[PDB]
Order: sequence, then structure tokens, then C-alpha cells
Amino acid sequence: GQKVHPNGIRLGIVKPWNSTWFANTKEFADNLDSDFKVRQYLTKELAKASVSRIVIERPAKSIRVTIHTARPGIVIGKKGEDVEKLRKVVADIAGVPAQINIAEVRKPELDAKLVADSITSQLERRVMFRRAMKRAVQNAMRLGAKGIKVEVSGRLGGAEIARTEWYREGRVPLHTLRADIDYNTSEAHTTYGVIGVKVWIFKGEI
Amino acid sequence: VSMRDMLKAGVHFGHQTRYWNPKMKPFIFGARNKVHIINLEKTVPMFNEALAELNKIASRKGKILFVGTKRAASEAVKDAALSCDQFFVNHRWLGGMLTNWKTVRQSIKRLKDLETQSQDGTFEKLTKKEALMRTRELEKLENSLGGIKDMGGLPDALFVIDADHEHIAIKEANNLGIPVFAIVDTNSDPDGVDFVIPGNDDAIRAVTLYLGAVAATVREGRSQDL
Amino acid sequence: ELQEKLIAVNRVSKTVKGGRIFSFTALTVVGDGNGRVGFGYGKAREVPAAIQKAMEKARRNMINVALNNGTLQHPVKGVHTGSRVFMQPASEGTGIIAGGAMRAVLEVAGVHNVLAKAYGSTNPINVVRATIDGLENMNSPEMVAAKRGKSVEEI
RNA sequence: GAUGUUCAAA
RNA sequence: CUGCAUGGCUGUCGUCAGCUCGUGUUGUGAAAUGUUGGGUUAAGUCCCGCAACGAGCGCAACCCUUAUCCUUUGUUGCCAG
RNA sequence: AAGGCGGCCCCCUGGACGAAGACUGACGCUCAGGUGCGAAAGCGUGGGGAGCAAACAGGAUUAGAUACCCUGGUAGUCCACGCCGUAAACGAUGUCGACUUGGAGGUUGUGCCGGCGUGGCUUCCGGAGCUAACGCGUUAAGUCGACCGCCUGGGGA
RNA sequence: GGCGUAAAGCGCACGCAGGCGGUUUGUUAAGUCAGAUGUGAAAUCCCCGGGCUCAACCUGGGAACUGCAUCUGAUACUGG
Ligand SMILES: [Mg+2]
Ligand SMILES: [Mg+2]
Ligand SMILES: [Mg+2]
Ligand SMILES: [Mg+2]
Ligand SMILES: [Mg+2]
Ligand SMILES: [Mg+2]
Ligand SMILES: [Mg+2]
Ligand SMILES: [Mg+2]
Ligand SMILES: [Mg+2]
Ligand SMILES: [Mg+2]
Ligand SMILES: [Mg+2]
Ligand SMILES: [Mg+2]
Ligand SMILES: [Mg+2]
Ligand SMILES: [Mg+2]
Ligand SMILES: [Mg+2]
Ligand SMILES: [Mg+2]
Ligand SMILES: [Mg+2]
Ligand SMILES: [Mg+2]
Ligand SMILES: [Mg+2]
Ligand SMILES: [Mg+2]
Ligand SMILES: [Mg+2]
Ligand SMILES: [Mg+2]
Ligand SMILES: [Mg+2]
Ligand SMILES: [Mg+2]
Ligand SMILES: [Mg+2]
Ligand SMILES: [Mg+2]
Ligand SMILES: [Mg+2]
Ligand SMILES: [Mg+2]
Ligand SMILES: [Mg+2]
Ligand SMILES: [Mg+2]
Repeated sequence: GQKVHPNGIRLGIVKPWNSTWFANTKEFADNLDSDFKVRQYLTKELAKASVSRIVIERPAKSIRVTIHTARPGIVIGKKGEDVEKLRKVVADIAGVPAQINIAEVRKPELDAKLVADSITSQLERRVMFRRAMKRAVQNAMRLGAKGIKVEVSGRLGGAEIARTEWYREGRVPLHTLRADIDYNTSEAHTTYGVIGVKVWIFKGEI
Repeated sequence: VSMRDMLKAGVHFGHQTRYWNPKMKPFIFGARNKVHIINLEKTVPMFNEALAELNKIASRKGKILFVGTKRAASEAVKDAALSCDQFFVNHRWLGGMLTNWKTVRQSIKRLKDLETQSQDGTFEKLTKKEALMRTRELEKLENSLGGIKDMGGLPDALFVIDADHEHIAIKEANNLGIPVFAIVDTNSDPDGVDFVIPGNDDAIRAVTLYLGAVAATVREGRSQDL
Repeated sequence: ELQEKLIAVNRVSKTVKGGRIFSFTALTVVGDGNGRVGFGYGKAREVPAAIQKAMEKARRNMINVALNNGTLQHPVKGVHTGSRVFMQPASEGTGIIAGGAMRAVLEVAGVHNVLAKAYGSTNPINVVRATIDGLENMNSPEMVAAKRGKSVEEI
């Protein structure tokens, strides 16, 4: 059948909102459009930076961008020359003063976004897809995943007919609301066809 | 333990001749009113040596398991095993109780946790709801595994009150190379039981005689060790 | 001091509504030498998981074999499920002459000189079971002596 | 309780 | 332009009650068993039996709303005094 | 013996089995060729012909319907006497002999004191064993001996 | 090596030739077995050597060719 977004169903119950601000209808849509411009801008030139989550807060004075990159080294560079330039551009987007906050991804193989993006890059590089998914699952297990599930679907391996492969280790209880599920979706633009990679990561309840 | 003792209890009785087993021909004397009669002369002499063997097992501080899933000897086996400080199985013989020790041990550990928490442990966080579930689970795990809860290992010798009723138990014992002492009947088969004991299991006062007999041997041997 | 050999590996399948569910089986033989030899069959999703389970079962089901020096006591014929294996004692230094599945069982068993030919079905699981049956069939001169109450007149 | 033919290969 | 190259999304049976696994046992084996059967339940829900013993995903629960009480606040809502 | 054999009565006739003894004295077992018997359909000649029913005809059905369904209907089915020599003629299991745990029947004798014993035939379940498995299992496909028939990839055949 | 179902029990029976044959004693010694003797050419083969520088090659001796025939003996079984 059809499965509801794991983040969406429990967003009020457990998951934090990427945008955590208050607006009225006068600028509600404007803020959302600005957020979109910030996000799509950041992802395109920070693709090698292993950026995971873009959390934006909006005080009536500035724009606070908490970025959950796995490598701070690249996103900040030396003495923060890349981050000052980043502030000057992101500030211009929302036309307000800009605050950049950098978060540390200590456990990357435990993040649904990072693993999915790595699997998509392997598919683009032609790494056989049966091996990459298994390797990601093993890495997540050796570093403390209660449950894991990876679903690579599309024209797998240049196949004429699209196929759906999923592999689950451990325990993934989507129906239990108090459960916490780190879910993300990346897309692989392989030459033969678009390939969708889904990842579920279960890391305990409450 | 003699000729007169067993005949008085009426343990010489057997199943209808139509439900007999051909491998019981040595331990059968005759038929009366289409009912087989175990020959006391064949059993009693070789009954004592099996009881001596139980003493030889008890002398090495062995663990004797007594299995009586039969209603007739249900309370009989429990009291007989507990009187000698040994372990027993009574509610029902779960398959894999001996062969699948790892999975049974897991359930025994949960049973012990439920017991140490339901009574000694704090009843706080009862929520009035899960209290009746956990206690019922404890009763289920007590009837099934309570007898072997403090065994913490695999039985050195096995005692069975009816070979055909506990065929699964005897099969698990044979796989683990555990000596089996079973009170076989005209209907049962003696292929699996290492020390075959002919005798009726249907009578209440009959089984208590056999259970009292083996109980005295282990007590006699623990005292000899002391 | 325990010798482990993998006789054969195969991919089996169980059809379901979705399609094939591939699985792997491993036939392994465990022998410490001196005539103690066991075989185990294991099944798992992966070949390494399958071999370990097979080794575990084999260690549990090892059986003893009467052996004269490094050769068989007497000529032996063992048949399992249509697979007829034949074995016979050979001279010192003749080595092992047998089919690869059969050769594996004998080397780990502790047999060094033997001439073995396999008839009927050549399926590895059946032939190793027939070899194990035959090795058990073999009898020591002392066992024959005790059976017939003879004081080792034959040797 | 009427009738309902067929379907190259990968 | 081709949903018959795809992704994402969605309809459907259907909220249907199912889908499996670890170990044990069985069978030469593919496999089976549990998951069957007697009831029962909204339900593989639960129980008894039973070579099975447990476990997971689904079911349920957790989340939201309403039905009743208690406490806190009292404005912009309330009025017994 | 197999193919087979059902109202009753009579006539002629074959086999089987049980019981207790007399008698012969290995007279046996199996059998290539050979010979006899052998469902149904068919064939020959003479009958007989109610029903059924190939063929054939008409009606329907259907895209078509040389079929299935309907309404009819000849051979044939029946008899006598020949011929044919074939069947999934099957237990898909050649015949004779011995041995090898049991349990519930059916059916026909037969002794004993309501039961018990003892034979013949026959059905079901099932142990060991055997089997690739299904299964067979004292009526074996178990363990053996005697002799005969047959097989040796699928088609062609 | 097989023949219930993979290929494979004649449709069934009778029966001649043929094959096989319960049990005991005597006799024969046909089969059978033992001993002896003759033969089984050489080459080959195999073994232990020798000579070609080695090797192939060549060669000395032995083993083998246990097959056949006769003579003599045994008689447990089979046969008469
Ligand atoms: Mg929905
Ligand atoms: Mg073959
Ligand atoms: Mg489509
Ligand atoms: Mg379409
Ligand atoms: Mg439901
Ligand atoms: Mg097995
Ligand atoms: Mg299993
Ligand atoms: Mg099942
Ligand atoms: Mg099911
Ligand atoms: Mg089933
Ligand atoms: Mg049920
Ligand atoms: Mg459940
Ligand atoms: Mg159940
Ligand atoms: Mg005949
Ligand atoms: Mg003939
Ligand atoms: Mg006719
Ligand atoms: Mg005519
Ligand atoms: Mg008509
Ligand atoms: Mg008609
Ligand atoms: Mg024919
Ligand atoms: Mg035939
Ligand atoms: Mg017979
Ligand atoms: Mg049967
Ligand atoms: Mg039988
Ligand atoms: Mg063959
Ligand atoms: Mg056939
Ligand atoms: Mg026949
Ligand atoms: Mg004779
Ligand atoms: Mg002679
Ligand atoms: Mg010569």
C-alpha cells in the first residue's frame, strides 16, 4: 500500500521542525520561499560537504541557520573564509542579517540523509547496487543502529524493467508513534534511469 | 521393594491385550480378562539394580530430573522430587526443553525476573493494568519451568513415569546421551529408555510406590556422600 | 587438532508470491584423525553462515571408526539412498584414491591408505552418508573375537 | 444455469 | 512524445490479518515445523492442545478529538454573592 | 486360471476347502517353442429385434460447431454356429517353496468347556526391514532359493 | 544392474525339450580338489642386472605364460 512520511506523522510528537519560527499570512509564504532559496543554494555548492540537515529559525532581527554537516572542516575552511562568504550570500537571500550555526555529526552512518546520499553517489559511479546497500547496513549496525532499512528502486543496474529491492536488519516499528525513525530519501540520476533510495533508521523509542 | 510389596499395590496390571506392544513380550506374564499382567519375577530383580544406578549417579552430585506430565502422578512427582531437593517437570513437557537449552534458559531467566520483581521487587508503576498480565505470565512460566528453574544446566539422569506419554522427553534425553529410567507399560516401548522398568503407571498408589522407591535411593546416596 | 573440510556448497530456492528466495547450504566433514569423523549439513542466507552451522552439527555427530594403522581393517561396502560407495584397505604409501567428496571424509577421518570407488548416484550428501555408514560398518579383530568368544586366533 | 478463441524469443 | 524506460506520489483488495526469523526437531533433500488443530476474538486477539521453544514486522496500544472529575490562570471571556 | 459370473426351477458337470485316518513313495517346481482358454467392438451365415444406440438426418448452441444439448434413427447390442485374439486383459506387482513383530474385521468350515482353540479365503491399519520418494509391509515391494518372461536415453517405432 | 509408478511381468493357464531338485545307506569317481610329470617356441611383458656419455635403444639371467594333457590319490558336495 502507501506509507505516510515517518517524519510527518510524528513531527509534533517527536521530530523537530526544520523551520521553527512564527509568521502571519503577510510574509508566511515569503519566508517559506526564502527558506527554499537558502536550502537549494546551500546544497548545490556544499554537495561535497556532506550536509545533512538545514534547520532555520527566524527572529524578527536575523536568520539562524543550524547546519548538520558531517565535515565542519570543509564547510568552514581556514579561519572561516568560506563561512563569511556563505553568510554574505545567505543574508542577501532573505534580505535580513544572517547567523550561521554549525552542528557536529559525530555518528554519520547513523544519519538517514548521509547514508542515502552515499548510496546514490555509488549508483552514479556504477558500484554494484547489491553490495553498496549491504555495506551501508553493516556500517550502521557496527556503530549502534537498533534497526535499518534501505530501499533502492528504479532501473537498477541499467535494467529495462524497474525493480524494488529492500533489505532490513534489526527492528523498524513505523506504526508505533513513540518510536523514533530517522528517514530520508535521495535520488540517483544514473544514465539509464532515475533511481530512488529510501533509508529508515530506528534508534530506540521515546 | 519386593514381590509382596508391588503385588499388594496392584501394579501388576496392564493395558487391554489389543493395545499391547510386541516388544513387551519378556516383561509380560499372562492375560486375564483381556488384561496383560507384568511378570513381577522379571521386573523386581532388575528394578533394584536400576535404583542402585540412580544412587551411583547421585553419589557424583548428579541432577536427577523427574518427568510426570500424567495427571495420575502429577502431584506425586512434584512432591517426590521436592522431597529429595531435586528438579522435576509437571505441567507439560515443552519440546526442546533439553535439546533447545539456550531458548528455555532465556524463558527461565525471565521467569526468575518476574518472580523476584512480582513479590520482592517494588509493585510501584503497577498502573493497575499490567499487574494482572505480568503475574499471570509468572504463573504460566512457573507451571512450565518452575520445577527446573534452579537447575542451571542439563540433567545428569532422567526419570520418566510413562515411556509412551513422555516419548518426546525420552527422545531428547537419548539425543543428549542422558540415561533414562522409565516405568514402561504393556502399551509403551523400551527402545529409548536405557534402564527399562516394567510396571503399571495408571494407579495412583502404584506410581507413589515407584516414586517413593527412587526418592529413597538419592537420599541414601547424598547421606553416604555426607 | 580438529580438521574441517567443505565437501560442497549449493544455492537452493523457495518460490513465494514475490518470486525466488535464494538460500545456501554447506556440506562439511569434521575429523580429528585416529578414526573419529563427523559430517554436518547447514542452511543459511550466506555461504559463511551456512558453513559455520554445518561445522557445528558435524562436531556434535562425530562417530568412532576401527582402523588398522593408517588403513581399513577389512574391505567395506556402504550404501545410502541409491549411492553405493566401496572401500578397501591398501598398502602403506599408496595414498588416498577416492572421489573428491569421499576423499575428504577419509583424509580427515585419519585413513591414509585406501582404494575407494563410488557407484550409483554421485550426489555429495548421499555419498558422504554412505561413507560414514561404511566406516561404522568396519569392525576391529578384537570386536569379532569378543563377539565369537575367540582369543584373537585370526591375527 | 447458456457462451467466452488465442498470446515467438530474450 | 513513450507512465510499457523511470523516480516521487497515489488508487486497489483493505485496516485485510497476515508476512517472516532465531534456535530446536524432522526429512537423503528441496523443505517442513512453529504459522497446525479445538475454541475464541475486531484481529497470527487470546487460551487449551500440540516438537516445538521464543522473537520481530503488521493487529492492538502509544498520538488526536470527545464524554466526567480535580487543580491553576482570570482577559478581551464569566456573574452565585 | 484368467477373461468373467446375479430372478427361480430342473438336468449334466468342474474346482476349492475342512475333519480324522488309510495308501503310494519324490511321482516334484518351473517352462523356450507348442497348445488351449480369452471383455468389448468387429467379421461370416441363418434367425430375432422391445429398449438403447455408432453412422446418418433435422433442430439448437456458437464467430464456425462435421461435437457437447434436443428430437429421431440404421448397423450393432440378443440367439445358434464359425472367425478374430485384442483391452489401463491392472494388483499397472510371473509362478512355486521357506522364513520374518503385530492389531481390528469380513467370510466358510471345525474341535473344546457364553468363551476358547484351529484351518481356508479375504479387507484395513501398521512394526522391523526395504524404497528415490510415494509407499509395501506375514496376501511384501522384508530376508532367501528354483525356473521363466522382459528392459537397457527420448522420438523414429 | 534392474522390471508397483522412471525403460521393463507374457491376458491367463497347461505342458514337451531344457534348467533345478526332499531325505538315508551303499557303490562309482563324471564334475570337483590334491600331488606328480610332460608340454605351454623365441620375442614381448615384469623383476634383478650389463653395455651404449645419459636416455630411448640393445642385451644376460630369472619370474611369468597356472593353459592343456596324462598318471596317481581323495570323496565332502554335485552327478550316475
Ligand atoms: Mg494514507
Ligand atoms: Mg546412474
Ligand atoms: Mg504505470
Ligand atoms: Mg498501461
Ligand atoms: Mg485489523
Ligand atoms: Mg536433518
Ligand atoms: Mg526453522
Ligand atoms: Mg508454515
Ligand atoms: Mg500463514
Ligand atoms: Mg501447514
Ligand atoms: Mg487456529
Ligand atoms: Mg502478535
Ligand atoms: Mg498454538
Ligand atoms: Mg506352470
Ligand atoms: Mg509359450
Ligand atoms: Mg461380442
Ligand atoms: Mg452378426
Ligand atoms: Mg434414442
Ligand atoms: Mg442421441
Ligand atoms: Mg498387449
Ligand atoms: Mg500389462
Ligand atoms: Mg512368499
Ligand atoms: Mg499398509
Ligand atoms: Mg506384517
Ligand atoms: Mg539400471
Ligand atoms: Mg513403466
Ligand atoms: Mg499378471
Ligand atoms: Mg539331494
Ligand atoms: Mg575324478
Ligand atoms: Mg614365450
